[PDB]
Amino acid sequence: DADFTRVFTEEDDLDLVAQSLPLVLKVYEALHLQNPAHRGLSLAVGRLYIMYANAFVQTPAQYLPEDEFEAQNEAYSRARKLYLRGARYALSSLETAYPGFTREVFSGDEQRLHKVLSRCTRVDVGTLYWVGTGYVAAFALTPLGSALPDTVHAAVMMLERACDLWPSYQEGAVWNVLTKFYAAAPESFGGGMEKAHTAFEHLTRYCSAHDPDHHITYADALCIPLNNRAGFDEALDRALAIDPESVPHNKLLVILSQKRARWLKAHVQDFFL
Amino acid sequence: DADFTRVFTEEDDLDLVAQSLPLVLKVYEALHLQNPAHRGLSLAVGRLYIMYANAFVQTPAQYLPEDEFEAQNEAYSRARKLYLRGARYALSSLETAYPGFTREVFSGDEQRLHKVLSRCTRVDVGTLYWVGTGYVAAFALTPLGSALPDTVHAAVMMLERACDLWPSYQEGAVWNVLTKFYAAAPESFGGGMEKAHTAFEHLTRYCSAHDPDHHITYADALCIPLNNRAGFDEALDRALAIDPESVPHNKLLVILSQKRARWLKAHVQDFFL
Amino acid sequence: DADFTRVFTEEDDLDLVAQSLPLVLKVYEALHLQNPAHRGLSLAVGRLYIMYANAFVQTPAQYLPEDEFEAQNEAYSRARKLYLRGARYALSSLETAYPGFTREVFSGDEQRLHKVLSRCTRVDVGTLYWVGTGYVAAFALTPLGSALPDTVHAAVMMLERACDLWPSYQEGAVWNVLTKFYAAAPESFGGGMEKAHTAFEHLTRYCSAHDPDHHITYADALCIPLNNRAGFDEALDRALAIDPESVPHNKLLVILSQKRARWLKAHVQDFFL
Amino acid sequence: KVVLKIASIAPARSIWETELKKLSAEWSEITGGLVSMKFYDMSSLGGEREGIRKLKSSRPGQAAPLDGAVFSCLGLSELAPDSGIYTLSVPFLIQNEKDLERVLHELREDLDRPFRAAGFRVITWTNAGWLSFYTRAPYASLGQLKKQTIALSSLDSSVLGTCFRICGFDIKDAPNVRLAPLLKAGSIDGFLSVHLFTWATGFYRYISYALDTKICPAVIGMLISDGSWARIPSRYHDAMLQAATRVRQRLANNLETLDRECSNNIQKAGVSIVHLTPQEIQEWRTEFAADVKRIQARLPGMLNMTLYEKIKHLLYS
Amino acid sequence: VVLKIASIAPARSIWETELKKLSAEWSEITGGLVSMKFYDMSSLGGEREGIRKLKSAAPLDGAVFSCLGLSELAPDSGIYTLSVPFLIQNEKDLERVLHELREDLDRPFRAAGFRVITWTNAGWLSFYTRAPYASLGQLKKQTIALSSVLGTCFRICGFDIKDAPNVRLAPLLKAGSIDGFLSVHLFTWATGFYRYISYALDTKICPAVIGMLISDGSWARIPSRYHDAMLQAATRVRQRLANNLETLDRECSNNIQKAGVSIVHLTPQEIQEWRTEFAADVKRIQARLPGMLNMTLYEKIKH
Repeated sequence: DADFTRVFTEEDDLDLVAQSLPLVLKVYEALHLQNPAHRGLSLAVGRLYIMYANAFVQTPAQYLPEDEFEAQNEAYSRARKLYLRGARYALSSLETAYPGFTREVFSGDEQRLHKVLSRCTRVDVGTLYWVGTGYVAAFALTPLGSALPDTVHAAVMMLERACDLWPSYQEGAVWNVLTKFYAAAPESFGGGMEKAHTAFEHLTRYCSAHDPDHHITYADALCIPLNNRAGFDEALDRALAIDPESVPHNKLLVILSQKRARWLKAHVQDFFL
Repeated sequence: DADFTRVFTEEDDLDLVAQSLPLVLKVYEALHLQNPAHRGLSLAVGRLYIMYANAFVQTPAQYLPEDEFEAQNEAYSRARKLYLRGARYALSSLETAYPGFTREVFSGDEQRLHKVLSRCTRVDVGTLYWVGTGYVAAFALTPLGSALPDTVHAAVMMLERACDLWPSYQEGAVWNVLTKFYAAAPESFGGGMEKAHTAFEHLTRYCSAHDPDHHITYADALCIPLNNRAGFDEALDRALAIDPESVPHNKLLVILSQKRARWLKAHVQDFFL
Repeated sequence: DADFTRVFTEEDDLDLVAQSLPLVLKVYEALHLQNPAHRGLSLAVGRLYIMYANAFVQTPAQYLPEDEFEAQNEAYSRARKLYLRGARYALSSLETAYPGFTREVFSGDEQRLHKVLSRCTRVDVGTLYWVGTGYVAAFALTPLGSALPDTVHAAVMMLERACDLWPSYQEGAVWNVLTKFYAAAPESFGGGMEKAHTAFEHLTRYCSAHDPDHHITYADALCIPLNNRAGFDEALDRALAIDPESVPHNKLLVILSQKRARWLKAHVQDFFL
Repeated sequence: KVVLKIASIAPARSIWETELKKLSAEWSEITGGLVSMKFYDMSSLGGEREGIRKLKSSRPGQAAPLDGAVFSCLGLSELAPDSGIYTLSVPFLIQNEKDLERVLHELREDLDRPFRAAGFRVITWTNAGWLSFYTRAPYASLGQLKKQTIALSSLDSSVLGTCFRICGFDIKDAPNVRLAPLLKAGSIDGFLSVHLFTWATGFYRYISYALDTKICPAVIGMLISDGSWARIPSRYHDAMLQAATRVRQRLANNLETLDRECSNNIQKAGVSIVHLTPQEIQEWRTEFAADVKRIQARLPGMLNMTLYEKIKHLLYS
Repeated sequence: VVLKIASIAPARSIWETELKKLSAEWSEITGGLVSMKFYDMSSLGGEREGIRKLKSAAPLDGAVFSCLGLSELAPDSGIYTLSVPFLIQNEKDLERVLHELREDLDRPFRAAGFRVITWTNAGWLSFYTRAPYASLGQLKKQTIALSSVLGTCFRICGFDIKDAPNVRLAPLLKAGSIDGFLSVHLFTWATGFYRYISYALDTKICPAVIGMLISDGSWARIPSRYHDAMLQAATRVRQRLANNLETLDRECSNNIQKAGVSIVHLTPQEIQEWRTEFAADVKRIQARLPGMLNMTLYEKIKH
């Protein structure tokens, strides 16, 4: 890894990536099952799955016509499954480092949950982000029940925990996932808008001005449910204003977000009165 | 290496597999051409082609609308070619071990042929199944004129021969291939229904109850030509009744078979009056 | 290096190739960025992109219905970008060998230009063909006016220069690219028909009778703009007359060209009156 | 969506199958998706006889389980016994593919008539193959051949085996299976077949000589119930009926190309190929023409003299 | 119904892109009925030769002609009236003319048995020169190369116009045999001739008009209904084309800027002052030639 993923993050041709990744997922996955105790591999393959599920499965399904919705439901079910697989691969990195961990956190006993999480150091922050984000993404592809799956609450605790150890991690990547969650979940669920705007301010602290993500996250997660059409447009505009050729890294993630912003701009009618 | 096909056999996501295999075939094939005398590689790459031809070429083409049949004929011609390439790659393992073998077997002399096959031990059974199955699959896709009489009979002999050495091999995998053949080929060809039911009982001896294949093979190969709609339905039902999650191993082959069973159930109309 | 690329050039199954290449490009590309000063790698990955752009991007887009032409314009933009990436990867092999080279040859001062080109030996001919062909291909897909006449000039000079050093190179591969260019560009651009027929005679000197390319190049580049329907048909016929099973290598390139010839035959309508 | 279930005697990977399938596709595209043909294996229905049964009902006004079929002369005659279709299998009457092509074309109405009156439309006619004799020894004359013991596969279900035995041939009833045993046992001198069978099965090994001089066609045989045809609208009829006529034609060509390559492979394999002299061809016809009577007493009808002479008047004039 | 149409549209041009988009937009209006296959006019051997091919079951049913082909088809217009210098200099101004005067333009061609699907612009004439000019007569004094026949009446206004192929241009310049040439910004940038001249004229003089007609007989093959629908699709085209040609002319005149050429802009005074120098030659361009200059269409455009 390291030098190898570079030829993906820096790529602006999406189909090259879409067609080449599946065998890379398959290869990392294989290596993992061979050396299960190797934590880096564990996280790598988990993160890969989570990332692929988002860009090459869930995302494409969002651009689907509304009458084809059966296909789109299949897609979402597919992405859900993949997010989960990723989360577990990453979770194994934790379980390798802190045996019993999976048992404790997912028990959903508030005393056991928070107890095993205290065991975590900045080393593990990377793993926490991905396990959390994996489960959180899957949750979003699930219908809405009474109360909250214990896994997702555990997930959100893992994220808040990485936040304690390392608020600046990945330019506030964790804050962005939380903002999106808090905004969506009811306060019965542990979310709410006050909680979400708060998490977003923190994003702004550590995030890059050359990153389109927070702008989108703002329009999508906050502006829409608050029926603010102005900020929505303005934010999406700020995102589409970034030259992908001027950005040091993740040219790919930029192209992808800008694709999504354009679609949002065009579908502005569906989110507002 | 064999820890490596694990990430394929156990996968339930078909597209991941379909997209990642071609480069694997390409890689094995390359390795082979580099060390042709390495028998394991020989068989490996041959089996891979035969398996891919079936799952990702011939099978998809069966689900094609009947008006599109030009596309379907191209597919079948494609699959035929691939079954053959596979069979040869596997056959080279035999030719490496017993020089002259290719020459003798296709000589089409009942004696010379009874001699070379007698040289074979349980070691070679694996190779015999795949060479036999490869050719037999190709025959099914071959136009009556172009079928080549000594050839076919060689393949079938190789399979009956693995049966002598190792009747239990792969839970009676060889019996399954023979059942399908015997049922299809006229007795002029060496087939026939008595011969086929016989080969099937043997399948039952060594096969798993958690394997959907034999049930399908039963409805498909036997029930249809005997115009037994009852057993057809009942057998396809027994197959679709297996939880893929309850035999992690072979999960892929199970998903694929269940897909095919559902299609068969839906097309029952086209198979009976 | 080339024991591997054999399993591609000799393949007649196009989908196997189309599906397995992208990860190979990705791998070579990665290796390159790791050892940038390794000239072989530089060229390899450059050639690979240029080849993929042609066969798997630009070509399929030509078979697209005329009402879908948005999709087709996207394709061409995509191929353009890829031809350029390839050209630069190859150009880095030259810049590694002759530092300053990129600066000079692209300075568009005739003296500094051919000066730097004069420093080249037969070793570099391979690199010159690919850099030249890369840019020339891109030019064909560039919107009128967005080209940069210095640059097109440079590419064509590099090709004419490989011609000086090694007229026979790759069975006159360079002549074929030039024929196509000369035929298309106006004499203001450095093309023209006299210039093109000349380059083609030279092709005939070194080219194979078993290669479908020159026949096609003849119909496509020359026959069409001269409104010669006869030669067009006759040449395409000579191409489709070659048995791909009888050729030494590039069975793949043969299958591809024959595909294109058939399409050309069927679209003859759109090319003549 | 109108779907036509049609029973077929077309062998598996065979080119008659390819061609039926191409017709179902050609028809579907003519009707814009309206009509398709699903084919059902006649062996699976338990024979042409059994298949005819599945065309009836059960009740009148109620739909048969089957809207059509591809029958050989066997099924054809069970369907309309006043037909006189077995008339084309009269030895040396029609020997040529163009000659038979001439007949299926110009005499169409006269052929279709018996079947239209049984409530069928004949979508098209075609050929199963040309009879040949595969033998262990040669024959310098016809009576010499009638003297050879020669096995038929269908036989008792096929009337042409019973009338062969009426011409003076020694015809023994054997399954396709006991053939190889019977030959080596010396219980048979050879058998009746088509070049395709004899090559494809590999029975060529077991006989020294094969007859390349065309004797007479095995005709088939595609009809759709009058009632099911009425389900397709009006318009499309002409269009799709010509599509099937086109078929007969590619079939005629390819069957020829195929019979030719088969008769080639058997050549290379060490079998020697016998070719009747233009003389003998005349000389034989007159030996069969003399064999009329004892047929009309055992198999009355079965030959339509009108139809005989329409056919004679054409080919030889 | 397939419409073979001859085209002077340069390869990757954007006039090509737009014709192709119209063929697609037409196809979708007619549900697959109508498509346009385009044939390269250079391949037919020129507009003249292409006119020949609308005749015979005629093989070509249509074409995109420049003023040259247009006038050979109907020597009534006069089509050259729009190229009167300074008569129309503005893109909106020419957009105003192709719109409001449509019938008056279409008339000569309807009577030759054609329908004009649409009009548009090939580009705006500019003068690319090695030295500047403080006045018109100063420019007429410069030796300036061309090659269509819009150049025979330039030589009648007092310009020294030398006939040269696109090819002998670069040699001729460095040889001092020419002071500069007539062209459009697109050509001068795209070909890289900008190198060889010091100054370029950005003040619009007059449009090169084209030019798309379909034979009256082939148009009758499309059914009644679709007509309105698809004739508006082409009108839409003229418009995107007007916009993009402008955007394009602008970027070209930019690249040539950056490249070291200096860009000349006529003061509003001079624009008036020049028109009156041509108007004095204009009454002289009717004397020397009838036809190409029409005079009613002409006085109408003034209005």
